[PDB]
Amino acid sequence: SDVPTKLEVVAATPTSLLISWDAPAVTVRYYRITYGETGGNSPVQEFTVPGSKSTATISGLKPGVDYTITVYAVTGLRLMLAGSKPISINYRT
Amino acid sequence: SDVPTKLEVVAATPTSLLISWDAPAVTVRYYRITYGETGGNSPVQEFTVPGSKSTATISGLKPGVDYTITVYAVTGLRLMLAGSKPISINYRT
Amino acid sequence: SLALSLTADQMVSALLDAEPPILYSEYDPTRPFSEASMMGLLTNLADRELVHMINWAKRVPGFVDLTLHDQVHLLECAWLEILMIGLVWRSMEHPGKLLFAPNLLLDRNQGKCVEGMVEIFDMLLATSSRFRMMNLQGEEFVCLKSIILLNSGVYTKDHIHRVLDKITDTLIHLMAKAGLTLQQQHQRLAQLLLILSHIRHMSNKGMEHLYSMKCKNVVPLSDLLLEMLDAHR
Amino acid sequence: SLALSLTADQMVSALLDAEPPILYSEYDPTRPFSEASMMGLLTNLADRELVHMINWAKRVPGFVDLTLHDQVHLLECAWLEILMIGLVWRSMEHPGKLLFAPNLLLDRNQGKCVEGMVEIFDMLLATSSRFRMMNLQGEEFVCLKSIILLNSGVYTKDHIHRVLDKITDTLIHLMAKAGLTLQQQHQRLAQLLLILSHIRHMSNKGMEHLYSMKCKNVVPLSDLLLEMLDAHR
Ligand SMILES: C[C@]12CC[C@@H]3c4ccc(O)cc4CC[C@H]3[C@@H]1CC[C@@H]2O
Ligand SMILES: C[C@]12CC[C@@H]3c4ccc(O)cc4CC[C@H]3[C@@H]1CC[C@@H]2O
Repeated sequence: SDVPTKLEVVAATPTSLLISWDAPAVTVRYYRITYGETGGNSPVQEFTVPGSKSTATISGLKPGVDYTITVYAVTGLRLMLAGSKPISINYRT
Repeated sequence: SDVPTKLEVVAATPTSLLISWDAPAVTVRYYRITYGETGGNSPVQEFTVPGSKSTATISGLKPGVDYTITVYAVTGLRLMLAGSKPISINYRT
Repeated sequence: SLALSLTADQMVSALLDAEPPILYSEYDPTRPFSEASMMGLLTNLADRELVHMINWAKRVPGFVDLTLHDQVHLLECAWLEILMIGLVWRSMEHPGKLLFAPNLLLDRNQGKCVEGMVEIFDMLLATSSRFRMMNLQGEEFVCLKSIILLNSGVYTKDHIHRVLDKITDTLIHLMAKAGLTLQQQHQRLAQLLLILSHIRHMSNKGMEHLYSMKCKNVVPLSDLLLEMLDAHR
Repeated sequence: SLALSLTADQMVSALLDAEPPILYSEYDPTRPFSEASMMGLLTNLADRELVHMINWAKRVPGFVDLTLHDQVHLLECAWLEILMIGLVWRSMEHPGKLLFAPNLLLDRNQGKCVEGMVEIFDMLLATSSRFRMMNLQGEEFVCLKSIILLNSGVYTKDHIHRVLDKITDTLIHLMAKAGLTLQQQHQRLAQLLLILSHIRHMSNKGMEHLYSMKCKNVVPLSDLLLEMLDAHR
């Protein structure tokens, strides 16, 4: 591939999520992870992960709630434009 | 006064004009003189004279033609705005 | 083409759905406001938003139908204008302050922490107020955004120019639908388009500010923002 | 007020009469084109035009009814935009080149004598062509000029805002009078106002260029221009 794929939740506590994805075959400057309570509609949180990594923890989630998680691969303007819709998933904590 | 006045033609040859005006009572950065054949409608010529001066020669005019001469006092944006319409005259060479 | 078959109602619905997500800033109150820290804060927010700006753009009708070269160009040109028009929208209901984000409500003095900032702030405020004062509606706003994206730059592109005249018709349709007379219609149309000028201007002043901050080397900027800036000189 | 009682025909006639005089440049062909000499040439022309810009402005309806402070502000803001829109008008019938003056017809390579110039030239050209391509009429043009003068800047002025909506009505009246349909009318209105954005932008880029040229100390600039520039930082 050429953009991140196979995003999924590896482990989980009531308050934390550890996630992983299969990196794209490309220099990735870094990633952005965004999460938010699913269809809650509020602003989402976002944080950055170094491009050599391909997993991230998410913490301080409200136990038993359903979050939407989305992983953004930050490359360059051109690739990002050319690139596909980012992969996202839903996971209830 | 506070802007140039008493503009007039002192001397004249077939091709040159010497003009003078009564300076305003103010630091004048410099003046601009413009001249053009009267109601000929073409672009006008323009040249600059140091503000300590209060006369100027105009040369290379077509003999026997009627010119319009206008003297612009360059001060500052504010004065120039506040100031009056510039004084002009007509003189046939 | 498809962006041309869309009725105004359809056109507006599309843009309304393509809206980027609202973002929290990285504001932290244990660390006090320094020139370094606030620029880092604003500058971090900007990098964030840019990532969504890209995917928002693609969703703007007819945009993804341009050559990738043009899609790039429009964004290198428009990003700060886009950023700004959004801030100014977001701040309309806050006479006096700028709602950079749900957790970042700055007002005018907070801006003169950073040298050069306050002048741009004053304008962002003025513009904000002006929109509030003419009751800009969310439906007009998304149109404005798009026009801003599509209108950035220069000629060497008549594709771009049709989908703009579309957006114009949409605009005019809204007003009509909102109970204006023909003369009030064109008048308000003109009023909004004149504002776009002020944003180009704010955008230019900001961009230079941002650039001077990069050199002075106050704060470090992320790879993406960094590109969007260097795209300009 | 008086600028409001004027019918469109009256409004257009006034602006058409207030036109500044056409100026020769100080071009001399015994001395070859250096970066120094061409910047001095352009920069000298600019100082000249500015003196007439001032007295042209006063003649723009309702302008002289503003506080002198506002008359100043509008001009410190607008002068290069005004300068540019004029150049771009003046160049319409010269695909490829810029008619800075009756004795100065520059084209694109002549501009890359001066570093930084060519980029702005390319835009001045693009804009020029765009006007020619939509057959901008002298009557629309003087309106544009005025809007540019009146629209420059920011809010803290509803006087200014009425005499603009006047100019808008005038604009719309022209098109009507010229045989357009309602939809072609608003469309063309929008097209012109969008262009004003490009000029703000060209104006900003120029102003910075001009400023960098002052420092590098290539050419010396006259007291008046010098003020109009420093008015900006
Ligand atoms: C680009 C600047 C930092 C990022 C700022 C920002 C950051 C986020 C956002 O949504 C809007 C804006 C507009 C103003 C921008 C600023 C103006 C000057 C400063 O350099
Ligand atoms: C201001 C510059 C010199 C004067 C130029 C001028 C000079 C006279 C004029 O009528 C128009 C223009 C527009 C472009 C201006 C130039 C753009 C950059 C340069 O510094």
